[PDB]
Amino acid sequence: DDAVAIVGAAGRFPGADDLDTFWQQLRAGEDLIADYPGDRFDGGPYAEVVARADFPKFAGRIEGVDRFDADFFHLSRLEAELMDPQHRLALETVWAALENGGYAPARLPENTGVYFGVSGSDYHHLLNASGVAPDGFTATGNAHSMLANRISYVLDVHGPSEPVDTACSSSLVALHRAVEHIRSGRCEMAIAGGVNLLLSVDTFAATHMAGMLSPDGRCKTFSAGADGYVRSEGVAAVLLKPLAQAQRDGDAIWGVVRGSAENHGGRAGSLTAPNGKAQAALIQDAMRGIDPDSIGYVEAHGTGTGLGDPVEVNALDSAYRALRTAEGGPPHAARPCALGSVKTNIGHAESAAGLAGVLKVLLAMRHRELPPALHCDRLNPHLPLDGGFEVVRELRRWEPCTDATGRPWPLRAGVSSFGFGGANAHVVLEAPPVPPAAPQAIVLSARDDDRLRATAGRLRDFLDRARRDGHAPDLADLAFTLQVGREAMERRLGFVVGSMDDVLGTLDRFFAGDEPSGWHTGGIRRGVRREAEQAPEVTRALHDGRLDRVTALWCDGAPVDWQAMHPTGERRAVRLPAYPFACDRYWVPA
Amino acid sequence: DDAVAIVGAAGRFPGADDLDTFWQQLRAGEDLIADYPGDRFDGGPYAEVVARADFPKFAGRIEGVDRFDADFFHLSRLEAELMDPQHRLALETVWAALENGGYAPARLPENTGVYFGVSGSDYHHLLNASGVAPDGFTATGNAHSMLANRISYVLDVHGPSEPVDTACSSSLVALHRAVEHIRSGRCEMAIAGGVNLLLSVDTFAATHMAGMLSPDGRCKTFSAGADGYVRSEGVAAVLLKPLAQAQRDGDAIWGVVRGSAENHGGRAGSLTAPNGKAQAALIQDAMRGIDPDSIGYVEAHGTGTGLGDPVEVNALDSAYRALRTAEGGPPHAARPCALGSVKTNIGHAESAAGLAGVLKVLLAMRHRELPPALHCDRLNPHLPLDGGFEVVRELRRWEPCTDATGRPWPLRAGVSSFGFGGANAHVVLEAPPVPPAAPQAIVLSARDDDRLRATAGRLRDFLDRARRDGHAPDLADLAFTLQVGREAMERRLGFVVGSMDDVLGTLDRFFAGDEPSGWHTGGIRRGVRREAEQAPEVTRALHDGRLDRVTALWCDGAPVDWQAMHPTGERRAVRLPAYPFACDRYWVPA
Ligand SMILES: [Cl-]
Ligand SMILES: [Cl-]
Repeated sequence: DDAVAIVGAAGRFPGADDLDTFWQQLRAGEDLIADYPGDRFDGGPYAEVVARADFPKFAGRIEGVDRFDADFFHLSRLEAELMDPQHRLALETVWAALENGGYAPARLPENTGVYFGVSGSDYHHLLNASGVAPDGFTATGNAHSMLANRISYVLDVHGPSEPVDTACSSSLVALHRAVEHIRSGRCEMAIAGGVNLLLSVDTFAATHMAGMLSPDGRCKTFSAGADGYVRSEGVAAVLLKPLAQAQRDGDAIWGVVRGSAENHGGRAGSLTAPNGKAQAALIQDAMRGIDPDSIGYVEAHGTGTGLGDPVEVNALDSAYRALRTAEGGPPHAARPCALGSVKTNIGHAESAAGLAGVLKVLLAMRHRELPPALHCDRLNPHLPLDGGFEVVRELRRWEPCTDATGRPWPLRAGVSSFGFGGANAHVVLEAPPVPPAAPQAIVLSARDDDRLRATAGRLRDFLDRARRDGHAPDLADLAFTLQVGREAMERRLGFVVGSMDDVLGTLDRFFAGDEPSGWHTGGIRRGVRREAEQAPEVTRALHDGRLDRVTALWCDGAPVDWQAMHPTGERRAVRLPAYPFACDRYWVPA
Repeated sequence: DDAVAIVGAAGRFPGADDLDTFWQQLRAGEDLIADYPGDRFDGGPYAEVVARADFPKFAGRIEGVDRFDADFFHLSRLEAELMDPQHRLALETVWAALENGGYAPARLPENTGVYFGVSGSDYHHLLNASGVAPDGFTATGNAHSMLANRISYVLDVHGPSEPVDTACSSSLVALHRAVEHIRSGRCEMAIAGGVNLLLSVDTFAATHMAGMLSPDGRCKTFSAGADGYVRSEGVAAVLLKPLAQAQRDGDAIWGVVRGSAENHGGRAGSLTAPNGKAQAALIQDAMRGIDPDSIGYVEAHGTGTGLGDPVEVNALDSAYRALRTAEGGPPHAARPCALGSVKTNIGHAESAAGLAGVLKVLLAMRHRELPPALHCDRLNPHLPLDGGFEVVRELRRWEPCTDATGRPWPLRAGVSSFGFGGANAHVVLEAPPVPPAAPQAIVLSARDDDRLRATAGRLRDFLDRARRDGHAPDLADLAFTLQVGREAMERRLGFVVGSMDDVLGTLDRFFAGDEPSGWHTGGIRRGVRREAEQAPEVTRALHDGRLDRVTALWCDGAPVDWQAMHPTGERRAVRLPAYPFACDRYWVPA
């Protein structure tokens, strides 16, 4: 009887390795398209297999695509080297989202679903073209099913585990499928994600022949000179949970999914032609119950193809128009709804394209701002003259829509995503609800001591830029999140504070490599126990109020039941930095 | 408030090109595993790329994998040559199921969903290994999304269109996803299918290294000497519709889906190890509400791996045992439930494996018989001694289970399917309900005149073996199905009968190539109009009762509204032979 909260998020896109960087770039009107391939293939001969190919040499690229923390997931160098980098970045980003939402694997319900969009097997082609004989790891390393299932394996969850391949709309359909299963009760929480990586020539060449790649490698969405798109890399995941449940548990909500629909184009004239009447039917379906005067922004699919862009925008107009009419509202809108597309910034990330859209909107919601569209100085002549939709070409404050009586809705927005095979999805998002109005144990951990210093360092840094700006987390909330929002790993750090410069000071000294002065250090090595167990000594150490002893016990491996301590109603989760995954290189073997 | 009917079906498996042949072979205890590759690659050099590889050289193969009617779907030889044979056989088999269920595309609701399981891109590897430069058709011809979307494009439907990749369980999950969407109202009818074709070395070699292929290439499921499995080709589709709606419309029901569940293994010890406690949880989930004393047969996943088989069977025991207990029934079963696996006949068809299971069961239901399991003379020592489940090693009549009072349930059965990544689905099927207790227009059509003679011929043949056995269709029902269950194509035949030797005689003379004597001939060539239109002349020709004139008008292209004629309550659909697709060869280009 309620909607689905987005409670955690992560992404890597051209130029940005985290969502905070991404948003910064969108806001500045940064164009992040670069050259293809770059140093990607320079190790072997495949480098000029690329140079000989026909297509326009551009892409939005992720830096460090060959990098992966294989020890984190306990993998052979060999198992990792034959593993599609798409699976590798999926793992890391999914983990990142989990942490950002404040979820250690053991906090997840056992029926957590996993729906991850993915389209290409570029790497597997790359292996073959390099002469790499088959191994048992190759099959595992390259089946799309494994992308999803390996995640469910890593997290020990038992909800449905599916790759989604609807081409260019895969990740939006993911989000939709996850929402279905949450609304239906099959899942209590779910992970929806998408990934796309450009690791071979095959699709580049083919798309070019199709006449779909623009000669200057830009997605000039809405422009008059739109003439194709440019492929991009990207990876994203979001953690999902029923809104009501998420409010009681004090999760940090990014946004709410109010509506959501998918459909297929049917016979559209050609296999890969856009179908406006289907795109309309879709939106009306997702906007069922929602007031269209209530939508403030639409993140359009917006490939920047000369045909696709006006079709989409006319279909959108046609749909909101149909919607207004149904409820007795006047034929034309009260004011122009804003319109845009992240593809002008980062290009067309295909399987990851949908969620790039979603995250842009959620970020815009956070900062109550709409970023500029790019290459869009001269608008397209086939966009509607009727003034129903405005393209945002100018960084503006995002003011809320407002009712007839004058009531203001929460910020709302639509996102579209259309596969080149005719599979379409559309999501309607809403801004998160306003959250309503003692010594603590600080607990860190990583795999290596090196990674522990790393975690502590980045925590120090984040914590004080959040005081030089006053956005400091509440202490018990910070401690709460480090306790339950993090997997307790092999190497452990722990200590006890009463204030937060107590925190910041203790971190600065550990990083600088001092011998302990009131902090503790511990270790171990070698399923997921979601059961609540607590060591007999810890149980009565807590009885006394000797926090520090608990902390030091926890470091040499004493099981603790952290959620037992806090008022089960009170605590709220906090967005801290994610794990500093090692930058080990795993590429094609020799 | 009801279950989902299976209203149409088709399949191609090792040795059998239709379901009637399939069943025949299962009943006889035929082992259809052959050698790999065969003449498949003999055209080029890839033939001894295979010979040099390591794996045991066996597979269940489909004959005529390079064959396809590309003109039927209006395709370039070039577009078809770069098109994954998996997409090609999908198209043809989906079409076959549609016809078998008595559905022309125009009889489908516009929100028909399409969920098709598929795992490998073997062909795309084959193209690259042959040196085939990329084309725009390659990308389209090999993306998994296209497999599904091209079908929605061909049928002009707008429900969700998805490939499903959960590895070895893909097609069972398909069936499950389609059922979800029917039960939820998103779809009014849906198509679930699966396909698997062995067109490259890559997966063969890899699986072998994994130690999963048996040295003698047989799935010796339940045997004591089970030591691996053998890969198989296969393609299947089923048409789905809400039971109630299907009864009012008098569709020919294959079976009912009573329950259905999917889940994932989570952490099972290794990525590809079976997880009994998950397999149990799954079954209990799907069997929710169903009485386990009510199940007569289980088509087990049954790979014939030494470990997997007992695990599955113990998990099954553990589950039914848990079920019985919940309702106050005695600890042990009233009588042993039968157990089996089509994999002993046809091997392990991977993505198509699930539906092979389903269709076997539906066929067994039709004929009220259970076929023998194979290579199973000496049972596995880790199967339960408790007598809960019996392996059928002997062709037996399938007698119904029966209540305590003595009431007999309809025949019921369970089917399992477990992906090697940990994604599991389980379906519970139930036998179809017992169907309760004038001149007609006979109408045929094909693309070519050659294909028309073909259709007429096979119709003659089927119709009289169905009288030499007395299984003749009712005439108006036969005519009804040819009218509305068939796409009206380019070349047309029509005539009017009062009896069925009138039918059989008129077909015999047309086939033999006589000049017409009371039959008509017509043609045309060059979206799907689900609208009911009817030419002004036809409208009043019907007013008169001049059937023949309608028939002859319909041949030169006069639109007819056939469902307007019949009592909209009365008519029932009939299983006739499907379209005789041309056997044109489309393989790797030079
Ligand atoms: Cl812990
Ligand atoms: Cl017609």
